Amino acid sequence: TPFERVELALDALREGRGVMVLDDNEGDMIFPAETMTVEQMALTIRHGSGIVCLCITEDRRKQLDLPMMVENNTSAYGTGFTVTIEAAEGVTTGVSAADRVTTVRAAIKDGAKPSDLNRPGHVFPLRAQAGGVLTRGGHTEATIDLMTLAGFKPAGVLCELTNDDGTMARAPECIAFAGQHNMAVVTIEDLVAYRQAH
Amino acid sequence: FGTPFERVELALDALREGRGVMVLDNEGDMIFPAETMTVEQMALTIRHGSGIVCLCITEDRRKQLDLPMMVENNTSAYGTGFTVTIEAAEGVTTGVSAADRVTTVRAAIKDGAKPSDLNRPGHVFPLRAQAGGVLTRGGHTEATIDLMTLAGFKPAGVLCELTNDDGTMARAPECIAFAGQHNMAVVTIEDLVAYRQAH
Repeated sequence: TPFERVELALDALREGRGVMVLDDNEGDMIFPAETMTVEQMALTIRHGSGIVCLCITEDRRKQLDLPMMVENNTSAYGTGFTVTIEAAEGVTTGVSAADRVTTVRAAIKDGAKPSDLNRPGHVFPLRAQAGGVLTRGGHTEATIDLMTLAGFKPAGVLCELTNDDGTMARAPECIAFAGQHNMAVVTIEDLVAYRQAH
Repeated sequence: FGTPFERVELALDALREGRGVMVLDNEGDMIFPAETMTVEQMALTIRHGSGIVCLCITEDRRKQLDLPMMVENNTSAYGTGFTVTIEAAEGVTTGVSAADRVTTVRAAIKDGAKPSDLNRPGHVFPLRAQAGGVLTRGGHTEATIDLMTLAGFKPAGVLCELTNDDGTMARAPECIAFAGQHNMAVVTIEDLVAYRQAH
């Protein structure tokens, strides 16, 4: 059931596993920002678009002082990238799985201040829409709600799953793949239903 | 091994034959003529790259498209110089597929491209090359630009860092092994700097 699938995912997150979030033809591996490992970051760079985003809230955004990249968002989904980031220390080129994580941990770390970060960089922040999947049915909000439900900071890492031939992964592939990495599979509809109820 | 000048010219050939170049200075960047790059190639660079696939351009292509610099005060360790990211305003879907990235790229360079040809933000990341090239700034950005203009191309080229699968950045021997396995010409920014100084 929707509710079963949602709660089963919330578990996965707490056990520090990944979730494969789907909707409508693209699946996003996502992780708690707080728990994610280099090995996991490597995995997402290895099979992701390599465009690895850090979903955050408008308040974490204000806290770090990250302006929205564009004043007038014209992308097909109003995707909502802010200004990109690099950990102001602990990193080198900022591209290694090791470095991306480090950048990420600097962003979430309790009481992170803007000087903790360098702009631009190789981690790409996504501001979640206030209201979550009920305001906006996107992987961005989906990622945020799962984290806050799981009881985490409202910050989580995400990435599209890519076939090696370069095509975006379809559900059966996202599913095959989630299965092969102890990742809980869920859908934004499931999450919307779950939330509507509660 | 040969010479700086030999290596440089040998690369300029690779580019015209529509092959790739492995540019080193440590971190190696696969790069391609923006104009000639194929989805298969884009796939290859997403499959072994950081996945962060950039489109090096000139300040004039930047003005033409009306892309502001992402940050007003660049504080990155290398002043890397990203502008506002992009998506092809048509022909694409989610903009992430190798197919889609290319399409975004072709829209950007296409003769007489106007800003309305593009959507911001998106999944291709423009890099504005510093006026003066590798002689002003010794970066993969300018290295990419000079090679394209030397090869006789538009001053626009696609680039990406080579990543080991374990998630570590590729070192030279790897970049070399790899370039070798894809008919890619290997060159270094020093070689290019030397080449330019002469001419």
